[PDB]
Amino acid sequence: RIKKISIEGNIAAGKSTFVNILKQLCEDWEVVPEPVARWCNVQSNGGNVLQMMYEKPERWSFTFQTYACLSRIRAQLASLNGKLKDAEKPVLFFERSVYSDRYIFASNLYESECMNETEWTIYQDWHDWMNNQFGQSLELDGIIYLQATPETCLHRIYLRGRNEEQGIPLEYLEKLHYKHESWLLHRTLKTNFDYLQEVPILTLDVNEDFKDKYESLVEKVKEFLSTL
Amino acid sequence: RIKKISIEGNIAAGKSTFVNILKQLCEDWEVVPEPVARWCNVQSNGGNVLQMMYEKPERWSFTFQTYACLSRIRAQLASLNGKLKDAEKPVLFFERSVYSDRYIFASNLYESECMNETEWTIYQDWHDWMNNQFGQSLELDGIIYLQATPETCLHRIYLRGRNEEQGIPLEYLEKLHYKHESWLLHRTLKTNFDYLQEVPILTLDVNEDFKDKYESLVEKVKEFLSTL
Ligand SMILES: O=c1ccn([C@@H]2O[C@H](COP(=O)(O)OP(=O)(O)O)[C@@H](O)[C@H]2O)c(=O)[nH]1
Ligand SMILES: O=c1ccn([C@@H]2O[C@H](COP(=O)(O)OP(=O)(O)O)[C@@H](O)[C@H]2O)c(=O)[nH]1
Ligand SMILES: Nc1ncnc2c1ncn2[C@H]1C[C@H](O)[C@@H](COP(=O)(O)O)O1
Ligand SMILES: Nc1ncnc2c1ncn2[C@H]1C[C@H](O)[C@@H](COP(=O)(O)O)O1
Ligand SMILES: [Mg+2]
Ligand SMILES: [Mg+2]
Repeated sequence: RIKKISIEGNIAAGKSTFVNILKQLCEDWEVVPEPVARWCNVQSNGGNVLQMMYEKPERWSFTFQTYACLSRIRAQLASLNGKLKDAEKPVLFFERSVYSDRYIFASNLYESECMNETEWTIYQDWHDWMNNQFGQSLELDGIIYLQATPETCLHRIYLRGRNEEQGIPLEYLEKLHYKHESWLLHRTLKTNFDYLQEVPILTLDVNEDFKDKYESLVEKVKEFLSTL
Repeated sequence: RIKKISIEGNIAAGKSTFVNILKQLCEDWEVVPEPVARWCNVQSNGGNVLQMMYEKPERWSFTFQTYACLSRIRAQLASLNGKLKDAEKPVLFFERSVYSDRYIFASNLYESECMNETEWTIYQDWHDWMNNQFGQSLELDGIIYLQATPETCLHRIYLRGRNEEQGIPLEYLEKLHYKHESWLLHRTLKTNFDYLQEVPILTLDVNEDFKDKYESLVEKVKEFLSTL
């Protein structure tokens, strides 16, 4: 029914900022923000599991990573039943997908030895079965990679200001950067979701500053969306 | 269209042993064993998360408890599509239910301070949403409580021999015992699944030794099943 485009990018790269500009350029375009809000206040003041991961990764990576992906699957499946389901030409933009959760972050945490074998095995096993029960619904129809130097991201991470991610070193932002390049740019990163190989991928260089000048980016999106 | 009976009990109380006797008393009765096998070898050589929980509970309780319940939901939903779905009067016996996972074990681990607030909150939140997406399918039609002194269980735990659970002290078996008594016997334990209040519950005293003498128990089950 509804066309589901995913907005991939690094940390503080600028998805939200970007999609918010898109969101108000048509009432047939609804966004599904990353449930970061709830990751910072686990509830049904509760605990801030995002911070726990940052403070002691070798201990909370699993928990966080699991919770983070679930919360997303829900949030997205949820939006699929919004009043958007009625309009003529609907488009639902996702702030990051279950794919980048597992293949970019979880994956990298594992490689960073922050998830023992068992944790990574369980994580994958779960992640697989998860997208096999609600897969159909969330399959993407396109992906928009907001590319940006890990330097820029490190900078924007500071401009944003979330106190949890203020300790993030460039090394980290870098490792995640390559993970994106490898998957969405060079397409050398293999997943376990065959259909992802035949998915359109628009790559925009958001290193500049689209707060003001963004006319360009926008046109390339209308462009890209037509071809779907 | 299949009647789902749950066989509740303590550790090494005798569900398996018992249900195996039931299993071969009619070809319209299929069992769904606890996926313990896989808990002892994640991705079937891997890791043994059951043991991890026992060695360092304050660290692996969450992971284990989460995995254990998921693995069950799958295992059970899976069996609901077996060739049993065809026979005339079908009955599917579950070795423990998602209810006892959360309300007996997870719950007790939390109270034993083996799950910090955050872990317990996330665990519940997840568990709730889980039985709200696949609830319908797994609702029980009856429960059979195999009652037995924590002493007997401690003994049978030794007869069985799983090296992971050889360190279990009576105190533990005891705590879990009361949790069962409170829920299935005195019914004073409140859950978050309204329908469980109106569920038939047969209680059998398996403290003796049904390996041989079990004619009795069996009749009480045929009896109980008729009333459903
Ligand atoms: O051209 C730009 C684009 C973004 N930002 C900053 O990017 C931050 C938001 O980063 P964001 O949360 O959008 O990263 P995301 O959550 O989308 O991945 C905002 O505070 C903006 O100040 C900026 O200063 N100039
Ligand atoms: O009357 C009995 C019933 C059972 N068992 C022992 O119980 C063990 C199995 O315990 P079980 O695995 O059935 O506990 P469950 O997994 O059903 O909760 C077997 O090795 C039997 O030797 C026994 O000795 N006498
Ligand atoms: N999948 C996953 N695993 C681990 N940590 C994550 C994940 N997604 C987001 N985050 C965390 C890490 C960053 O501090 C922040 C980025 O939010 P963002 O909107 O992406 O800039 O949230
Ligand atoms: N829900 C749950 N939480 C934690 N540990 C569990 C759970 N279920 C089984 N087990 C473990 C604990 C015992 O050593 C054994 C009991 O298997 P059994 O067939 O139950 O006698 O398996
Ligand atoms: Mg955001
Ligand atoms: Mg058993």
